[PDB]
Amino acid sequence: GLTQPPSVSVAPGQTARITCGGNNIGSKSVHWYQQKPGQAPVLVVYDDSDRPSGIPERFSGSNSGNTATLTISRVEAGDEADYYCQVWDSSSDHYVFGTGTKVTVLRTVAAPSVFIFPPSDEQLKSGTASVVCLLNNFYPREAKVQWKVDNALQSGNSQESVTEQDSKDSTYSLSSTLTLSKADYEKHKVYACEVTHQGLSSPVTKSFNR
Amino acid sequence: QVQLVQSGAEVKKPGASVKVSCKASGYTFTGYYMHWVRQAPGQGLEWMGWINPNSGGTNYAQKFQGRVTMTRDTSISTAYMELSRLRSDDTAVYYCARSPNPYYYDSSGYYYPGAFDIWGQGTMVTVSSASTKGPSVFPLAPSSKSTSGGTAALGCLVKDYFPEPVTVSWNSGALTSGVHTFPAVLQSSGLYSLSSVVTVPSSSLGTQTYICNVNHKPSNTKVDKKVEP
Ligand code: NA
Repeated sequence: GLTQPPSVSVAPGQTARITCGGNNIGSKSVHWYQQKPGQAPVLVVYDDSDRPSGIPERFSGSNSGNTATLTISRVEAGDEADYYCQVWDSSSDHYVFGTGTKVTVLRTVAAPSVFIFPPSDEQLKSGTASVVCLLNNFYPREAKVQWKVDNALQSGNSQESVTEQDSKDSTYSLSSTLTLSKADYEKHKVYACEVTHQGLSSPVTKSFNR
Repeated sequence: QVQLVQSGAEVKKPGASVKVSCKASGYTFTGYYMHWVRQAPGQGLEWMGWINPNSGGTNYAQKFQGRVTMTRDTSISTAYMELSRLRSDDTAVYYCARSPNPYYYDSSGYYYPGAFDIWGQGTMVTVSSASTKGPSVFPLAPSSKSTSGGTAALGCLVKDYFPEPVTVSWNSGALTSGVHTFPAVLQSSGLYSLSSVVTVPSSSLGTQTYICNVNHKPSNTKVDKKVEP
């Protein structure tokens, strides 16, 4: 119910500023929560500007008019998280959370290490074939993974998932799974994933000839 | 110190109900309000309501009134949240979180709007008509196609299970560094699939054994799979 920018990007050492928009929000107490991937939210700032014990002085807050602001000075990789502002609304007796802001920490571009895995014989025996393409520790997030079977582009038969920014080196990893029936898998010989990324001077292909 | 520990993951059919517990330890249970906040996968935080553990009084968010019930057991310092008539969009992680009540309890008719300074680990609740299913675990064998400059990649494919979550460890927890366990994706079959990978030195691929340990509690499925080159 409170307005936050979906994303804020900042280089290490720079200052990140996350805004929390709400009509006359300055007349309310604003609290801020940090939620790292896969973890519970952690209180970082309460009552506009007060900090719980254990939270670094790099975190500061302000609130006036129609904008509250969480300021993170000297941003580092450990600051990668979603940040939620919060307010108690006396007029409605509800706690209201902001829509959340993901802080991404910039770093130097890093090309993915590409690996490829054929399906196991045990899975093959069950009548399906899954082949996996792994892109390890790359930056930035934007990457293109194309499956090729006997040089032919595949569509609709693959899914991928990407990890959030690593808390130490600010990189991502990606896993793409190509799935066919064992019958369709046996019709063809060459299985390849072709990855495109900023850290790659040109696209790179990993393959196996079955 | 001070922590909030919630119960394990739950699977329910639509129309059914679910009850999550939240055990408090390290402080005076009746001293702090206990809130419930949920979060749908990839979405924001949504406040459900609070209970005053001392009086038992409650305040439910409008969206859940007539559907949610918050209770407590002071003797074991545990708070409870029950959501009835579940629908698929109730699928979320459910957190408990405390807020200070300096007026505990020489006052009434007044709520102190404190911050949520301590949160539980969260409880995943899936609401679906689909059947609970244990995963098949297949090895992701290391090879020359998975080596780079002295390091090799291997892993496990945890396929066709329902519902979330599964836990994956390596060598019974001994191996932790260089592990990437990816977010599960929902397949067109309605079943989840996930991969866990580990980057290890290639020189050890002959002299070291790697086993992934998969535990899918909702189906009581425990699988150990040896990953061989
Ligand atoms: Na539970």
